[PDB]
Amino acid sequence: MENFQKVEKIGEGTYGVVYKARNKLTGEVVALKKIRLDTETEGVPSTAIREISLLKELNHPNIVKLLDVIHTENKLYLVFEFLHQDLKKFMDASALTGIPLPLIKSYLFQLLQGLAFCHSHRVLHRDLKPQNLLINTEGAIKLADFGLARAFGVPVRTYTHEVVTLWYRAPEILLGCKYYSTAVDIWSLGCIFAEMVTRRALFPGDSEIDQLFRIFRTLGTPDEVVWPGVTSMPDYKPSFPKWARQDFSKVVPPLDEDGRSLLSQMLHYDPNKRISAKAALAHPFFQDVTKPVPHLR
Amino acid sequence: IAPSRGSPLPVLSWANREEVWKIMLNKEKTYLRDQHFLEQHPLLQPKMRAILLDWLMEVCEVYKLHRETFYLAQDFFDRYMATQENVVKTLLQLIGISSLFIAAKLEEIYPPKLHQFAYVTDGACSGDEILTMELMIMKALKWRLSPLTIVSWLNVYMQVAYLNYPQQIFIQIAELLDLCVLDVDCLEFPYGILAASALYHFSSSELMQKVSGYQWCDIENCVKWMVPFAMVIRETGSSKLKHFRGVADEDAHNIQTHRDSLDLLDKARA
Ligand SMILES: C[C@@H](OCC1CCCCC1)[C@H](NC(=O)[C@@H]1CN(C(=O)c2cncs2)CC12CN(C(=O)[C@H]1CC1(C)C)C2)C(=O)N1CCOCC1
Repeated sequence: MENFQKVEKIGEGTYGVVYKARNKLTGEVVALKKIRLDTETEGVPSTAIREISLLKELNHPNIVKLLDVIHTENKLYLVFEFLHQDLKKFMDASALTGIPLPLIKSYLFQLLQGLAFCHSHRVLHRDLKPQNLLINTEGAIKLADFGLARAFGVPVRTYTHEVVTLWYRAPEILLGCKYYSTAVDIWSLGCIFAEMVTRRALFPGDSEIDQLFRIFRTLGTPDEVVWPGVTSMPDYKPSFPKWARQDFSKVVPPLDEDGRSLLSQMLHYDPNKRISAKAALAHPFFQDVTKPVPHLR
Repeated sequence: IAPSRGSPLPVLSWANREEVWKIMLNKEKTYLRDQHFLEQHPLLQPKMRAILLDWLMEVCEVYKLHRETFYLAQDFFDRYMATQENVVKTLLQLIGISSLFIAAKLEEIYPPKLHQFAYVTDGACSGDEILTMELMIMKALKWRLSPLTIVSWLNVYMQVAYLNYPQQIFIQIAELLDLCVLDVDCLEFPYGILAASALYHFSSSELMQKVSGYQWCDIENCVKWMVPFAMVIRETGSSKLKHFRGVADEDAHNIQTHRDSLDLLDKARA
C-alpha cells in the first residue's frame, strides 16, 4: 500500500472507510476500502469475503471492477476502480435541466445488461438504489455495492432483522413473502427508471406501511386478478384502502408509449410475471440501441 | 471439458438457460482438483484427510450448518493443500476448522461465532490462530471462494428433476457423496461427475442423463470407482430425513448430518 496516495474520503460503512486514492507512479485513480482488522472480532467480515469472491467471478463492463485485495499489517484494503459520481448525485445535479431521454435509455439499457449478467450467475443484488449505481465521464454506468448480494442456487429467505432499502423495496417483500427473487432487482430498476425521468423518487415512503400505500396509490390496490395469492400473504389486510391505478401519462409524462410499456412491466405486482432482465433488453424501447442476433435452432 | 455433455436445464423466466449453463460449466475450469496433492506432503497419509473431513461433518451437524458449508470447507481445504508443501498432521485441525469458518461466514445467514469454532477444537486451536489461518487460506486461494461444490451439483440435478419424497432421496444421495468425499481418490472426477454418479446409484442412467446432461460414457469410470461405496450404503439401508429445531421443514434436506462413516469407508476400500 505504499504506492497509493490518499486524496479524499468518499465514504464510510460498517466495515470501513472508503478513500479516493492516486497511484503515485502511474497516476491512476482508485477507490480504496480500508478494513481495520484490529477492530474485527470475527476476522475478515463475512460481507467483505462474500463481496470479494463474487466480484472476482463477476467480470462485466457494467459491474464495478475489484482491482486488487491487499493485506498490509492489521489492515485489509479493497482496491476498486474509481468512478466520479453515483447516479443519485447525477440526478440531483440534473433536477433543473433534466436528463436527456437518450442518456436515460442508454443508462437503463446498461443497468439491465449488468443485472442480466448477475441473474445469469444466479445472484440477486437486492440493494439497487441510485447511490449504488456509478457513472463515469464516458457515458457508462455500472452496478456496485454487492454487500447485500446473495446467490440463489437455493431459495434466498427474507429476515425481519436485515436492513434493506425501503424506497426501492418490492411490494412482495413488504407484504411478507418468505423469499426474495430476481424480480426484486427488476422492481428497483423500475423505480430508478421512473426517478431518472421525473427527478423525484417514485415511492418515498417513511414506514413499511407508508411505502406500501404509496405504491397502491400509484399502481392501484392489488387483488387476486392482477396478483394471484395477494389476499393470502402474511402482511395483507382486507382493510387496505382501494386506490385506482393512476394513468402512466401523468406518472411519467416525458416517457413515450414504449417507455411507459417497459416501466409497467418492470413494476408488475406479480413477481412471477414481472419482466425479466433479459426480456427487458428485448423490449421495443431499446430497438434503436440494439439489434438481435440470428438464433440457432 | 466434456464435449459429449448436453444441457439439462429447463426453460427459465429469470435468465437465458444457455448462459446459466455455460457459467456453471466454466466453474469446473476455474476450480481445479488434484487427487495426488498429498504427495506434496510426504508426512501426511490419506486416512488423515478422511478423519479430518469426518470430524468437520460432525461439527456441522452439531451447529446445524448447511451441507454447502461443509462442501465449501472441503473444497477450500483440498485446493489450499494443493498450493502448499510439507504440512504435518498437527496443523490439519487448524487448517480444517479455519476452512469451515470461512465457509460458514460465506454461506450461513447467522454463522457461529469465532469463539464457538475455537471451542469445538477443545483447547487445540485459539481464535487468533484461526484468524491468522483464514487469511492464509484466502490469499493462497487468490480469494476464489465460489466453486460449484459436489453438493451444489446435487441441488442443480434434483431441481431439474422437480421442475420436470424428493427431500429423502436428496439426503440419501448426499449420504453416499459424504462417504465418497472422505477418499482423496474421489478428486480424480469432476465434482459434477461425482454428483451424477451418486445419483445414478439411486436411480437410472436415463434419469442421470436427463438431470445432468452427461452420457453414460462420461460417468462409467466414476460409477465403477464408486461401486464399493454405493454398496456399503445400500447394505445398511439409507438414513432418513431428519428434523432440526429452528430449521424450516422445507430446508431440512440442506442441513449437514453425520454418521459413523469411517467404518463404512474401511469396508468399501477392503
Ligand atoms: C426447485 C426447488 O428445488 C426442489 C428441491 C431441490 C432439492 C431436493 C428436494 C426438492 C427449489 N429451488 C429453486 O427454485 C431454485 C431457487 N431459485 C430462486 O430462488 C430464484 C430466485 N429468483 C428467480 S428463481 C431458482 C432455483 C435455482 N434454480 C436453477 O438454477 C434452475 C435451473 C435449475 C433447474 C437448476 C432453480 C428449492 O430449492 N426448494 C426448497 C425449499 O422450498 C421448496 C423449493
